[PDB]
Amino acid sequence: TRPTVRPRNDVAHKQLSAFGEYVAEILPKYVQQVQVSCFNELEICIHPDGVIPVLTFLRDHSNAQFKSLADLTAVDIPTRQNRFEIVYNLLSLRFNSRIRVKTYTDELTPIESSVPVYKAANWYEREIWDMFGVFFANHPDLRRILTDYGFEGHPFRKDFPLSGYVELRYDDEVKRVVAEPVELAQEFRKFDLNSPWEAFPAYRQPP
Amino acid sequence: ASATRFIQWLRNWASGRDLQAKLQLRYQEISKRTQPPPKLPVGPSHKLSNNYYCTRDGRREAMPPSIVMSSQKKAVSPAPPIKRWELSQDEPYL
Amino acid sequence: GLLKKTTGLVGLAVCETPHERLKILYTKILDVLGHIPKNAAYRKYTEQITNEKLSMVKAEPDVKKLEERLQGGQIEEVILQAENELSLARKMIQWKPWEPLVEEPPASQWKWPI
Amino acid sequence: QLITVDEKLDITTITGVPEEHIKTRKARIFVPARNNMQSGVNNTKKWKMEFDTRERWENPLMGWASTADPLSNLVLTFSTKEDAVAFAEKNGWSYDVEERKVPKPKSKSYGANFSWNKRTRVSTK
Amino acid sequence: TYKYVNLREPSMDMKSVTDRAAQTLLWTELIRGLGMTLSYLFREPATINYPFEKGPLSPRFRGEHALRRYPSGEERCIACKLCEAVCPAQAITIEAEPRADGSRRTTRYDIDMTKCIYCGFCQEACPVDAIVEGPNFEFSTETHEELLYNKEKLLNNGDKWEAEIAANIQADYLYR
Amino acid sequence: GVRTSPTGEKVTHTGQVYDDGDYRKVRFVGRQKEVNENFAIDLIAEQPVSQVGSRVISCDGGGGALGHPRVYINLDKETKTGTCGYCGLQFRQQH
Amino acid sequence: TSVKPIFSRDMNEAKRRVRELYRAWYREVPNTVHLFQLDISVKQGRDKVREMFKKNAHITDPRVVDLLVIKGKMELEETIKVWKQRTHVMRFFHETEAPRPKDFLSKFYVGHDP
Amino acid sequence: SNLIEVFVDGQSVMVEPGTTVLQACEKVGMQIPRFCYHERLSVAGNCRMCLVEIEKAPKVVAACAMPVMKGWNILTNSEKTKKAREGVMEFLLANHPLDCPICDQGGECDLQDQSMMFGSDRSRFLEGKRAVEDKNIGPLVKTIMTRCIQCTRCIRFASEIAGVDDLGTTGRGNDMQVGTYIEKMFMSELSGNIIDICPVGALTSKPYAFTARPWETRKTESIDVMDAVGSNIVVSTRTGEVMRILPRMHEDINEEWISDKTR
Amino acid sequence: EEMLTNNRIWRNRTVDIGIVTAEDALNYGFSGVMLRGSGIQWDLRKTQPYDVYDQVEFDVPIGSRGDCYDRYLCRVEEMRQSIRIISQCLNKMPPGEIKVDDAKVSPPKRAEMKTSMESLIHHFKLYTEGYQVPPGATYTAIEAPKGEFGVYLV
Ligand SMILES: CCCCCCCCCCCCCCCCCC(=O)OC[C@H](COP(=O)(O)OCCN)OC(=O)CCCCCCCCCCCCCCCCC
Ligand code: SF4
Ligand code: SF4
Ligand code: SF4
Ligand code: SF4
Ligand code: FES
Ligand SMILES: [K+]
Ligand SMILES: [Zn+2]
Repeated sequence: TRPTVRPRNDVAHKQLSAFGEYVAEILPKYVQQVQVSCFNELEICIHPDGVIPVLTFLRDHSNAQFKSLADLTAVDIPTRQNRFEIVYNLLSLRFNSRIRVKTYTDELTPIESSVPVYKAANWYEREIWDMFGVFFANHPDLRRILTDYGFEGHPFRKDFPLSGYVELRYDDEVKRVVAEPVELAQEFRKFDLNSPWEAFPAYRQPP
Repeated sequence: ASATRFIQWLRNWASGRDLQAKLQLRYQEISKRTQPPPKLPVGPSHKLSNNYYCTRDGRREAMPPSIVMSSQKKAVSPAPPIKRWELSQDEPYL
Repeated sequence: GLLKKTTGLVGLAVCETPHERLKILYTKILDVLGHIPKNAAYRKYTEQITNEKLSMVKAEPDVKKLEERLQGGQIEEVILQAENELSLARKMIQWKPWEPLVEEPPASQWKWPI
Repeated sequence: QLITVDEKLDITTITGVPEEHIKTRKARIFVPARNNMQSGVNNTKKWKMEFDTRERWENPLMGWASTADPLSNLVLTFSTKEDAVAFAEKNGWSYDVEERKVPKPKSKSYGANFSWNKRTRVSTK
Repeated sequence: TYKYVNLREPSMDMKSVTDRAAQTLLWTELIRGLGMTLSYLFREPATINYPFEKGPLSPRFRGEHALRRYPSGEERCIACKLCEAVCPAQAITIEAEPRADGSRRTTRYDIDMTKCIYCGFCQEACPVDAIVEGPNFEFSTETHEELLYNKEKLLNNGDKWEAEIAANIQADYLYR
Repeated sequence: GVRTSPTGEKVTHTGQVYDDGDYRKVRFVGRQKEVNENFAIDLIAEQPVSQVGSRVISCDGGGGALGHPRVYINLDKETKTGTCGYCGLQFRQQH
Repeated sequence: TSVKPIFSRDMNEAKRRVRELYRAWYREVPNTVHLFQLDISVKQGRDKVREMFKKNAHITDPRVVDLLVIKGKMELEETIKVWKQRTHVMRFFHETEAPRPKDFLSKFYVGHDP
Repeated sequence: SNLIEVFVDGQSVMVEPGTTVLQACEKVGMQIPRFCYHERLSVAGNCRMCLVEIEKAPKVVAACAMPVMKGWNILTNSEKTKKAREGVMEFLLANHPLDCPICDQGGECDLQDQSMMFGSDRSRFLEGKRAVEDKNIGPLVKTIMTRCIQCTRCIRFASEIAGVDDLGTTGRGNDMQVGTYIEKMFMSELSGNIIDICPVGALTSKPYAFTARPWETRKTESIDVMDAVGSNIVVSTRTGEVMRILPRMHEDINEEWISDKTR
Repeated sequence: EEMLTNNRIWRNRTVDIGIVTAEDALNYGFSGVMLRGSGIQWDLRKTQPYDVYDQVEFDVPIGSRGDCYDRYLCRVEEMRQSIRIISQCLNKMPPGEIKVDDAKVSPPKRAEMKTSMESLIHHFKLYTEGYQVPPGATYTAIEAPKGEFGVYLV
C-alpha cells in the first residue's frame, strides 16, 4: 500500500474476467475479443452485426441486467480501415457493475440503431451521426443535433480542422449573418510536445 | 444586529423562528483577513534514503489490458447482487 | 403475510399472487429454452439459473423471506425480470448467437495504441 | 444481404471539404526525421501525413501570424505507409510518399581506440 | 441508508380533519408564507454600497495581469516561454533575443485578454514570478483593441500595481 | 532611456518605432503610444558590483523563495565580472 | 467487394431516390421563397437546386449516392420546417464573396495560392 | 552463419559477433539511455547512463561498450537496472545548474528528458554546486560550461569527424574541464555540429540564442542548396519566420551533419 | 420550505407534473434525482464511492410518486444531507500534503523548484510537455449534483 500508488483490486478483476468469458461463451457468433484493464473495466469487442443481439442480452439476461445506457460514443482512428469505433457504456444496478461494448464501422457502412434496446440511445446516435457521420439504420429521427443548420462536415473526425472551413459575421449590405471562408488574425500555434524518449516500456510495440 | 427590541420581536414572531441566533449577515465571528503564516507539511516521499523512485512509481505499474478471450460450470454475474439498502435511523420518513 | 401497499417504484404495481406468477413465468422460460440446441451455452446457463429461482419459489411460501433468497429486490422486480428473460429467450431463438463467429475483424482492428 | 461495389473508394463528396482544399493541396506522407538535438528515437516510429505550407502574414494590429489555410495545423498519424496512402486516396488528396529512413547498422568496438597500427587509435579519452 | 421524502398518511380523526378544513377555508398555510416575507421586510438588507464599498477578496484573487521587476528595477521575465506553453487559451505571445547587454529578455510579450480565461496557470508556471495576475478587476474598456495587451501595457501594470501585488504575494507564497 | 524619432514618436525599450511613412501610426492620432519609461537595461546597470571573497558565489535574486532559482557564478576571470543570468546582478572577486 | 448497403442495392435503385429528392426540392422552392421572404426568384432557387445536384453527377458508388440523398432529405426537412433561418437558405448563394478569378495570371498577381 | 543468440528481457535475438549490448537492445526496439555514446563517434563509456543488468551477473555492464555473449539475457527494466540509472542521473544533476528557464536546450534536452523517464523526481543534494568559467571558441558556438556533463562527445567529434585536435580535457577529478586550454577558436567548416551532439546547453548556437523554444517550431524537411552535396535539412520556423537550420539524417549523403555555411 | 413545501399553489404546480416511471427512467438513461424521485434506490456515492465518500454518513432521499414535487423534496433534503456531510469533513480533515508526492505528475513546491535541479526539471517539463499518461481507456463517473457525470477518456 505505497501511499502514491493506486491500489489493485484483484477480486473485481477476477469477477469481471469470469463474466467476460461467460458472455463470450453465450454469444460466440458476435464476440471477437474480451479484455479487462488493470483498473478493472471489462470490454466486449463484437462484430457490428451483433449490436442488437448483444445489447439485448446484456439488458435482459437475468445474470446481466444492464438496464442503463450510461453513454454511447464514437472514436475516430484514421489508420484503421474501419476508422470509427462505436463504444457503449452500460450500467447494471442489480449487480453494481459496468461494462463496455465496442464495435466498428467505416464511413459508408450503416450500424443498426440501438433505440429499441435503450431509448437513451436516440440522441447519442444523432450526436455520433452529427460529429462523425456514422449512419444508424432504422433510427426514428436521424439528423444533426449539435452543429449549426446546414453545417457541412463532421467536426470530430481527426481530419476535420480545429477551426473548420467557414466563419460567420454580420454584413450590413445584405442585412444578415453570412458565412465566409475562415481567416484567423492569429493562427493557432501547433506545439510538438512529445518527448523522443519512451515513457512506458510495458506498452512497447514489437518492431 | 442594530434592530431595536420591538423590531426583533416583530420579525421573530412573523417568521416563527428566533432569527437573532442565526443571522445571515456576518459580523465579528469571521476569521481575520490577515493570518499568521502557515508551515505546510511535506509528503511521504520527502526522505533522504530508502526512497528510490522505481519503488514508488505508479505510472510504470500500469499494464496493458488482460486478454480474456480473442479470435486471433456455473453461471456468473458481473458481481454479487447488490445488498438491499436499509431505512435511515436518523429520520426514516421526512 | 400482510399485503404490500406499494412496491415503492413508480409504475410497478403490486402483485397479489407472486408465487403463482413466478411459477408460470419460470415454467414458460424452461419451455422456450427447450427449442434451443442442447449444447448452446445460453440454454445451459439460463436453465441452471431459472431452476434455482424456481426451486426457491417452491420452497418458501413467505414473500418477504422469498425476496431475501431471490436477492432481486421487491418480488414485483423479480417478476419483471422473469418476463424480460422470457422475451430475450424467444429472441435468441431467432438470432442463434451460439453459432460460430460470423467474421473476424481486420488485422489491427482492436490494437491500441495504434 | 451484402452487395457488390467494385469502384474505388471516393468519399470526397460526403466529407464536406471545400473543393479548393481537396484538389489544390499536396499531402506529404513521411516518417518524421529524428530531431538532431536529441538522441531519443521515439518520435520516428509512426507515419505522418501533413499538407503543403501556405501563406502566413503579419496581423496589422498586433503583428501576429495570420493565416487563411484551414489545413495549416492538420497532422494525421498512421501505423504504416499503406494506411496513410489509403486514407489520402479515399479523401481525394494528391500525395508524395517518402520512404522510411532507418539508421544504418554500425560496427562499434571499444578496443579499436587503442589499435597497435591503425588510424582508429584515439589521442585522448 | 435512505429516507422517504413524501410517504405519510394524514390522520383521519375528527380534530385532524377539522384542522385541515380550517387550513383549506381560512388559508392558514398561505398566511404563514406571508409571515416569512414580512420578517424579511424588517431585516437589514445584504446590499453593499458599491463603489464606495467593495466585496471582499483574498490574496489569491486572479485579476488583471502584470509583469514584475526585481528590487533593482530589472525585469523578472527571462523569456523562458513556460507561461506561453502552458496557457490553456494560447493567449500569450512571446518573442525574445539577446539584449544589448547580452541579457535573455523578451521583445514581444502580448496577452490577448479576450482570449485569456484568467486561470492563473501562467503565474504558476513562471519560475521567477515575472508574470502574475494582480488584484485589479475594474478595467473594462470601450473598445476591443484596448484589451490586447502588449509588453508596454503589462510593464506599466506592474509598475502601477506592484505595491499591492508584492504584499499579496507575501501573504500567499508559503502556500505555493 | 526613451528617445523620440525625428517624427516625434517615442522609441520603446525594444527599439520599436513606426518609421516615417508607416501608415500604422494613425492609430495614435488623438490618443497616445503606451511606452513604459523605466528601461530595465538602464536600471540594472545602476546597481554596483558586489565584492566577494570566494571564487564561486551564489545568487537567488534576493527574497529567498521569492527570487529566482539559485545559481552559482564563477569569478575566476579578472578581466570581467560574473553576472547573474537571471537577475543581472554583478559580482567580482576582491584581490 | 461484398459490402453492406445503406438503401440502394445498385446505382439503378439509387438514381430513383435521387430523382425523388429532386422532385421534392423542385416543388419546395416556391414555398421557400414565399415563406422566407427571399428577394430571389423561383427560377434562381431552382437553378441553385439544379447546380447542387449537378456537382455530384459523377458518382458511381450506390452507397455514396445514398448518403448524399440522406443528407439532401435532412437539408430539405430543415428548410420545410423553418428550422433554417433566411441566413441559412441564402448561404447557398454566397452573396458577399468577392469574385476569385480562376485563370493562372489572375492568381499569380494576387498571391501564392495555386 | 556466425550469428549468436542473445535475449533481451527473455526475447531471443540473433546478432553478429562484436555487437554491443546496447545494439542488441535496439533490435527489439528498446533504446537504452545514454549520454556519452554516439553511434557515429568512438565508444567512450564514461557517462555510465547505459548500465544494464545481465541475468546472473552481479555487476551491471556498460551497454554501449560491452560486446554481447551468447545466451546472455539483458534485463533492460530490472530493479537493478533502474536503480543504476537513478544513481547516475542523481550524480549528473548534483552540480548541474538550475538553468532550464534561461538555457536554450530547454524542451529538447536529453538531460531533462532522461531525468523525467529514468531518474528520481527529487534531490537529496544539500551542498553548493560547482561553477565553471565559460570559454570563447568563436562567433558560432556559445559555451556555458557550467552545464557541461563531461560526456566528451565534442572532443571525439572534433578529433574524429572534423579532424581537429583542439578540444580536450584539462585538470582532473571534479575540476576536469572541457575546452582548448589556451584562447582558441574552433572554426572548422563542420564546427557547428558540436551544438547538435552536445546533449546539454553547454554548447549552443549563438545566432539562435534565446529566439525560440523547441515545442513551438514547425519542422519543414527540405534540402540544402549552399553547395552541390544536397544535405538533407530541417528548416525550423515559427509564426511565419525561419528560426534555424538543423541536419536531417541521410546515411548516403550527409549522415547527420551539415556544414557551417548550411547551418 | 416555509414558502414552498406546504404552499398549495406550489403543490398545484408541481404535484403529479412530469411523472416518470422507474422503468422508463432507467431505459431513457436518467440518473441522480431523476431516478430517485421515482423510487429507484441508487446513488453513486453509496454504490460506487470515491475519494472518501465511504467514510462519511448520509442518507439518500427517495421519492414515491416520480413527479416534480417529489423531485423538489429530494433536492431540498439533499441540501440538508450535504450540510451533514460538510460537518463530518470539517471535523475529520486530516493533516498532510494536498497533492501526490510524485513530481512526475504533480508539480513541486515553488521553493523546491528554485533550489533543487530535479525539481526545476520536473517543473519545467510538467508545465510544457506535461505528464504522459499510459495508454488506455476509462469510463469514470461521479454522483454530480445534476446526476451521473462521467468521462470516457482515451
Ligand atoms: C350564522 C351562520 C353563518 C353562516 C355563514 C358562515 C360562513 C363562514 C364559514 C364558511 C367558510 C368561510 C371562509 C370562506 C372563504 C373562502 C374559502 C375558499 O374558497 O378557499 C378555499 C380554496 C380552495 O382551494 P384549494 O385549497 O386548492 O382546494 C380546494 C379543493 N377543491 O383555496 C383558496 O381559495 C386559496 C386562494 C389562493 C390565493 C390566495 C392569495 C392571497 C392569500 C392572502 C390573502 C389573505 C386574506 C386577505 C383578506 C383581506 C380582505 C380585505
Ligand atoms: S491566466 Fe490562464 S488563460 Fe490567462 S494568460 Fe495566464 S495561462 Fe493564459
Ligand atoms: S513571464 Fe515567466 S514563464 Fe513567461 S516567459 Fe517570462 S519568465 Fe518565462
Ligand atoms: S542543459 Fe538541460 S537540464 Fe541543464 S539547464 Fe539546460 S535544459 Fe535544463
Ligand atoms: S560541452 Fe557538451 S558535448 Fe562537450 S563534454 Fe560537455 S556536455 Fe559533452
Ligand atoms: S552511454 Fe555508455 S557509459 Fe555513456
Ligand atoms: K546542445
Ligand atoms: Zn540573480
